[PDB]
Amino acid sequence: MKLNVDGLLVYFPYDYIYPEQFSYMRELKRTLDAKGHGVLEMPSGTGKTVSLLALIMAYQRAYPLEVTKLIYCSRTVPEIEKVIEELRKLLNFYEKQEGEKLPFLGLALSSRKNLCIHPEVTPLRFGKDVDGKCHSLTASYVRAQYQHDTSLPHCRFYEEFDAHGREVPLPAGIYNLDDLKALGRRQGWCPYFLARYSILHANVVVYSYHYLLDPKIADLVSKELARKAVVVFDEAHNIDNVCIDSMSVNLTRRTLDRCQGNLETLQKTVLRAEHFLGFLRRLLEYVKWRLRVQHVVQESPPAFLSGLAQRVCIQRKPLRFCAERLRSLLHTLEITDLADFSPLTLLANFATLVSTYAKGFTIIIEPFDDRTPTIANPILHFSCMDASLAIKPVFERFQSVIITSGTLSPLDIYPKILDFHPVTMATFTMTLARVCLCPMIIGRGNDQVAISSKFETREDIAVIRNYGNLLLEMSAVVPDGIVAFFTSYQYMESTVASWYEQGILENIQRNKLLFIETQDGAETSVALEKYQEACENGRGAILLSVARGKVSEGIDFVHHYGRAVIMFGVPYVYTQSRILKARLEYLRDQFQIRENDFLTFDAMRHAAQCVGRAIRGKTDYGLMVFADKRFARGDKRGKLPRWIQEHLTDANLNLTVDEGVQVAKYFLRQMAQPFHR
Amino acid sequence: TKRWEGGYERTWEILKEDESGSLKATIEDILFKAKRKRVFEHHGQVRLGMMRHLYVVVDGSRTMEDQDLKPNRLTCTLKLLEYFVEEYFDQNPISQIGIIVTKSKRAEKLTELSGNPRKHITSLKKAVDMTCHGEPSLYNSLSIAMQTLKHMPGHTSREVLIIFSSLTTCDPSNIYDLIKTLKAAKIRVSVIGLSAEVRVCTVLARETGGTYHVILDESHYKELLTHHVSPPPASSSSECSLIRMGFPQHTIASLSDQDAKPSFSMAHLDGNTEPGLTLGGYFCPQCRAKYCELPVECKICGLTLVSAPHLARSYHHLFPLDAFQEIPLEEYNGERFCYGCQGELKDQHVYVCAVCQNVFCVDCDVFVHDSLHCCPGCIH
DNA sequence: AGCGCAATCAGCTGTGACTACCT
DNA sequence: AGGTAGTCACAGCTGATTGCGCTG
Ligand code: SF4
Ligand SMILES: [Zn+2]
Ligand SMILES: [Zn+2]
Ligand SMILES: [Zn+2]
Repeated sequence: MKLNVDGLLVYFPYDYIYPEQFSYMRELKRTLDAKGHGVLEMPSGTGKTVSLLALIMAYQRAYPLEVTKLIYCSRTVPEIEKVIEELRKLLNFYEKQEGEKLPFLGLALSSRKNLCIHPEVTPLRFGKDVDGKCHSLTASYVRAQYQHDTSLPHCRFYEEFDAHGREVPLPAGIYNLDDLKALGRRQGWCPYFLARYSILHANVVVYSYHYLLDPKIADLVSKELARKAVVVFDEAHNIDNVCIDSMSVNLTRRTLDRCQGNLETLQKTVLRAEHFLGFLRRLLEYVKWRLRVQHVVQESPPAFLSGLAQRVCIQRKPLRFCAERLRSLLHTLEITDLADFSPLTLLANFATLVSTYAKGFTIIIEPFDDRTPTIANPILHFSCMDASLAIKPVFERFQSVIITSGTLSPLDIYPKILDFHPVTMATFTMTLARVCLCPMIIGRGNDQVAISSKFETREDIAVIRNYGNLLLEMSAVVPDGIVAFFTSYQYMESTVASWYEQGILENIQRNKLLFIETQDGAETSVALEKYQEACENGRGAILLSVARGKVSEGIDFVHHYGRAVIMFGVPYVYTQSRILKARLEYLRDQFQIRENDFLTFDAMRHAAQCVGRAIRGKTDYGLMVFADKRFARGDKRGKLPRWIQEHLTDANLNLTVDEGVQVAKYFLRQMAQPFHR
Repeated sequence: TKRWEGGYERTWEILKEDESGSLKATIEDILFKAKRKRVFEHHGQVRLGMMRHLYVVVDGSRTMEDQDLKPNRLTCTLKLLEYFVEEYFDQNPISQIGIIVTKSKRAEKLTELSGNPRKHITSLKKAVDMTCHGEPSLYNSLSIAMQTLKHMPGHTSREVLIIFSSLTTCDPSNIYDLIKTLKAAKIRVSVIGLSAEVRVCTVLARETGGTYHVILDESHYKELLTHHVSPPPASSSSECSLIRMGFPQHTIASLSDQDAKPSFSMAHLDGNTEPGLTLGGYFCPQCRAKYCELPVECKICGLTLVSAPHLARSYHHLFPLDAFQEIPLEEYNGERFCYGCQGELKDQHVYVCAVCQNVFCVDCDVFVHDSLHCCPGCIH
């Protein structure tokens, strides 16, 4: 229906609008009228996207001049496809409610592997070689030699798109990635090239974070698209981590071995301009000098260039030219493929980063390995320390950057973690006919001994027995699915080993099946599949995993999957490896951020992010427990999102295992009754 | 706007006076209006039914030892099951009840599918002192129920009731295939949970057409069982659904006559103690076998022995009595004596039957429509 | 051994009835 | 010989002190 905002009417596919959605629309309209950025926090993954798109379309219709381009950067490809299909549903609703079409174009962007039609590159699973093969098949030299019609195998989609697809536009009709591929294959055009041509003449477009956070591709994909545009980062609770990883590179023995292997081939090709031919040869030994040095750590972000200009005595000026040399010398050398060549490009990227970015970074060398620390492994990584650098080139190029996710409880730390000027300070807590979640914090066990996962008490037998008892008698009350997140893989395996040693793991087995998530991707996928198939029937299952793992955020536990989420201790990141402590010191001496406050913020952010995936949809319900007394302290509860705070009553903040089980039983019994709409 | 934010209601404005004392007439009207508070139907719901072959599955796992329902789940479940069996046999004359107990990943057929209530109640009382161990197996119980009910006639409604206390079930094979087979066999499955909602039970109930519910307390448990007592609606006419059953007259033997022949009861012959060798009882009309309890299907010739009054008690639903035409006393130019109670007609309204055009007062009309279910005049 | 949340004491007040002193 | 303000018991609140815990 038509929702009447204070100064506009907006069509919405769903007749009924929840108060949270209405308040969200009010706040977003206020921000758009304020011409400023903002941060938002909503508890529903679904229903936020439709409201966002509806308000965006209404604002564009009312003010075509104020807003011209929309960006909906998300985390992965499933989010892209679901937002595209939701936009398609919205457009279908608008067509069926209005009767006339509109000249609005919406496309989804992804990598070369996602959008390609050649059968010679699809079967392979090399993401770093598909771009190189695509460049080799079609490039400037390919276009130049196509005039003579050279008899050689090459891609021909571009050779038809440049002569037929650069004239006919697509004013109307939003196209999904599969639709783009179908159009490209029926018209003999490359989907990527037609997307590149049609982004200029487009209304909305969605892609991943890496196309804006990484400077090496943001300029190519967004240079003069729109001076005044709206960008939104949905599910951006970990925006700082990806921003840090944007300017983070790693070096090891394999990388330098590959570089020394391929430099001989490069020299052989060259001997068949001179400013870099001799420049590239002696760069390897400077970094291999650290390989032979048996030292713990060396830190010198400003003095790294000074040290480089002593052993080899090279000026700082030529370092910045690597970026412009990459696009020039390589295309003249006619590289056959990017295989066995990416480390050379990453070395140039590292050199450019250290030459240009040296104010808020640090160089760390880590000669440590898991289970084999000191054999041969000096690991050099240019770890980023400030999250503002990856977010600067978007705040100054846009007007209403919005950070929204399901876990953004502290709105006073994000504006200081990254340079930001919020004007919203807005949070929304969902309301339903009944409370769909039962958050509670379990402290001491039945023996009145705290189950805190403190480092000095990790090896304690009493706390391990209490954790096992909690998981056992909890598994008898919540049916068809329990998700348990541990602090780390080492703690998880040490706890399950102790459970196996005692006669307690058998009692858990006879209630629900035990599934352990490991680092292997195929093993994790098959374990998830069998966990789902066990949850489908009445057998029940337990999913044991780690809070900081690829399975914590890779999947969503929709209703009847994972009715209970258990947090075994506060998930604290490893303070070792001398990487976290550098960031802690940088935030201490730069943003005046307390180290304890930042650690608690990260721990609670991860805990809330991994515990809020059990509530997807109004009808969905789930049980949330926190098996640590440290959660009971106010400084950690206050970091939980507002949609969980009001449901966490003061009655259950330190209750034992038995009373937690009783509360879970009452909640589950009272949540099985029919409800209304 | 709001209903209560407008004008305050004045309910006392109904009464009025014209001759200073008509309040007696008003209260007489109020007293007359107080009567006729029913719709002239004791049930007003389903007026018919169908032969139900219901199987009741009871969980026998360790979860039945939980003290959610005092004293434990098993005792309350069995007491409410005895009540349910009694009420179900009261409201279903030719129905049958089977009881299955699942324990240690296996299902035991506690009682055969039959219409004797006493046998089921005795079996439940015996099972009160069972041992709760292991885990339930929905697959085995459903397989046993399907195997028993596959050969039953199509016209009978085949139903399974599952009392699932434990939240975990062990299936030796895939259960969704069994659910598809049950759906193809048109077997209705209903589940009453005790702890919380289980996905497999919801899927089973939705696919087989049954209902899945979760107990809040003992009163809610009894309400759910009482709802399950009611028969389902029956189609107009499917096929030649009939059944050969006898009506054994309760012929007792008196020694005053020379035909006083004592006989042992077949039902009592299976008891450990001395069977009741009473003078008489219910003799089978086909093979002259002697039985004491009814309705019990004959063991020898297979004839179903039912009691005619039990079948006849539901005949008033087939032929309900049409409501009498309400007529004011002044407009009725006839006799002023009620045909049922011979009392003088002094009420403002007189009810006249549409068939015989007789005179009935308010009380007699209510009695005829509610209890008698027949017009006394139409009988003559 | 510096912060910060939480346990703890002081001061005032409500509710109810019991009790000492004197016009 | 009669009646009202202290007074005790038991509870509440808010306003500070002040004392134990605080990261793999
Ligand atoms: S130009 Fe397009 S179709 Fe051809 S190889 Fe590259 S991505 Fe694939
Ligand atoms: Zn017989
Ligand atoms: Zn009468
Ligand atoms: Zn009549």
